[PDB]
Amino acid sequence: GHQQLYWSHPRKFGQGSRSCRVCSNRHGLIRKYGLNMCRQCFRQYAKDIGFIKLD
Amino acid sequence: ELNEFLTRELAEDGYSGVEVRVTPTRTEIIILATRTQNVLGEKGRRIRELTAVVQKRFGFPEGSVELYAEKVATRGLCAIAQAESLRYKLLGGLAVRRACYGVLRFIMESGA
Amino acid sequence: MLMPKKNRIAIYELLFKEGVMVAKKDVHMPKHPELADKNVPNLHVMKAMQSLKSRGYVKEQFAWRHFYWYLTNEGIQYLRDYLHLPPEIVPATLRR
Amino acid sequence: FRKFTYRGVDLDQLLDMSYEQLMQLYSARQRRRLSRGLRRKQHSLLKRLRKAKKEAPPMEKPEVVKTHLRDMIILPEMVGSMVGVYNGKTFNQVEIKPEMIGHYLGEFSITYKPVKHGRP
Amino acid sequence: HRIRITLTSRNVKSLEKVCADLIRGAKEKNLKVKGPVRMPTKTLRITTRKTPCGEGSKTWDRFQMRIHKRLIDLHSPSEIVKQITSISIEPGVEVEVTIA
Amino acid sequence: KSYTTPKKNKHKRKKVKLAVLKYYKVDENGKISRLRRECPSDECGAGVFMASHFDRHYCGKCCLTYCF
RNA sequence: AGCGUGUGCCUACCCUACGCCGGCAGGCGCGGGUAACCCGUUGAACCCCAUUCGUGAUGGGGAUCGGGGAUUGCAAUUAUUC
RNA sequence: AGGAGUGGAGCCUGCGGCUUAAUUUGACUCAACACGGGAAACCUCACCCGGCCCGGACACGGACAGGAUUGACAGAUUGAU
Repeated sequence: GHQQLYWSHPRKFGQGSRSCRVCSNRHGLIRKYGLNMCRQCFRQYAKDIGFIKLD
Repeated sequence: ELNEFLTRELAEDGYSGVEVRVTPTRTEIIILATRTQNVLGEKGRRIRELTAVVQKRFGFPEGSVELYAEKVATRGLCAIAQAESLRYKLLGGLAVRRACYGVLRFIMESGA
Repeated sequence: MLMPKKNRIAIYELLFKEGVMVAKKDVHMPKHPELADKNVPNLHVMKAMQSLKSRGYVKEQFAWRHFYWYLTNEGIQYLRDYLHLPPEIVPATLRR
Repeated sequence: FRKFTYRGVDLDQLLDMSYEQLMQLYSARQRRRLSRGLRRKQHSLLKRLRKAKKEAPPMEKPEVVKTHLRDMIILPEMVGSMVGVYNGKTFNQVEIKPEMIGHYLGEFSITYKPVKHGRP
Repeated sequence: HRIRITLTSRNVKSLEKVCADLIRGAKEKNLKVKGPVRMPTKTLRITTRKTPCGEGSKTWDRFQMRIHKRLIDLHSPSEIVKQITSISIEPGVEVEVTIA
Repeated sequence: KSYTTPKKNKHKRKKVKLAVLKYYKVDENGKISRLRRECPSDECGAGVFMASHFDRHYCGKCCLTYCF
């Protein structure tokens, strides 16, 4: 029963159901407004998104 | 994502920038480079390949995406192209002081 | 590999008609977003064209999660004399 | 000499009743657990666990059956049964007394050793 | 036919340029044009730490986006205002057409 | 890494030589016979064969088990 | 009162007026919002007024602990939470 | 000059130490200690006890359609159909 017990674990909810869409890590995710990455990747690619640190 | 795309392929082409312009039921992506003959490839093979992969990756309709490749004016004023030129100069194997002095002097007579 | 014969040739004429390939990197995707008519995962697809990389017929570069396999002229010859086609049908990357 | 009574009913009375009223005979969490759904999605292990418990040794000490399921609520039908449940390292072989009802197998297998400090 | 057009963008100066050009065009086309309704702008504030690891003085960024939305109302048939709205659109300014 | 526990091995499958002649049996006359029973399923049709065990009858890929 | 946020790609998981049942935690058919329109005029708290308390480990303080009932999740026991 | 405090009381969280089969680890004056956006029931997980699969490509030599191999239900088994 390798096929039916290989990934029968439900990852429907929880932290590991989502991941970073830049580098695929599961720590420090930003889910607000659907960015779906960690803080470092947003800080590195924040200029081309259009977010400016005016304040 | 399109910016990191085009700097992954067009590193040897001397990449500088990207522009996206919106049209009703049509997507326009303008590619800014310096080797405007090497970006097409032989008979426009590679730009058609890039159009096909961006259309299949981003869920775009068939026959609505096209790529225009126009080279940038004032080559010595875009810092990205000089950075990739210095990267390919140091990658082939050459003294770092000669290469940095050459890029510094080229930016200096280029009008900056 | 435990791949059926139909899946390998299926990715083969999908690559032969259009010489481009995009796939998101995950092993638990039950059906391809393009090949949902039949049953094939992405893991078969990446391991098959990784074998094609190791035999030396395609190029490769990686985005965030998306692979990008490109076709070569010797790859066109290999797919031509593997899928047993007459040499007048061309991939769409060359003909305009 | 004392006779055990649970909620006003006797042991054989508890055996010869069903889950549809046994949920109200249980507490709040156990009613929610048994009324959640069918024991099929992950508790086919529980199905075959009560099957292996329903396997009957003869009139002696019953044979021990061991499992990794720490989330098993003690039904009245499995009183007087011999079981060892996994705490992560070994199996603590425990006698099911007629008092287990309303608990888990994790209530009766300790994980941490009781600490005995020495010198800092 | 009552028609509503929305001028939503990220930059504000090109927004003022295209809204002034659209109002001027509706003025010279002899059409009843309403004034530009300025909606309250929305500020995109998300804050994060500076350093990638966990050491240092606890310092934070304040990244900001401002999106401005404008409303122009007209009383006109469909094809003429399609001809007007499909003229000289900026890449940083998004226009969307709605009909009541 | 060799440990104190003994090493387990996988199935080295027993090799059978020309088992197809044990599917049919041929006589001295001109007829063809079926020694074992044929599975009556639709996709598990008229090509495959089915076992002969000591207590049960089981097929190959359609998994229909029959016993007395 | 004021900053806000709100139906998400693989990704399913949104914010909620209104009616009934129940002390309550909560439950069902019902309507809006992909948002200055709907929650919403965000009837917020501290404060204000009127009783009860009277220097007492007290009606201060709510730690520890027993019993019971709902919600989330495939799963709560080393009590998820209420 | 002052105000509000902390340090004393109960509780939450983090660090050291002790126990453990594991109690994963980085950081130790400002500039480590509600820090790693680290509010861990499963994933997270990188620590311990157990068992599967290859997801070991490509090239060489055996092997081989007379068979290279894959999948599986009576019943024991561990943990599981």
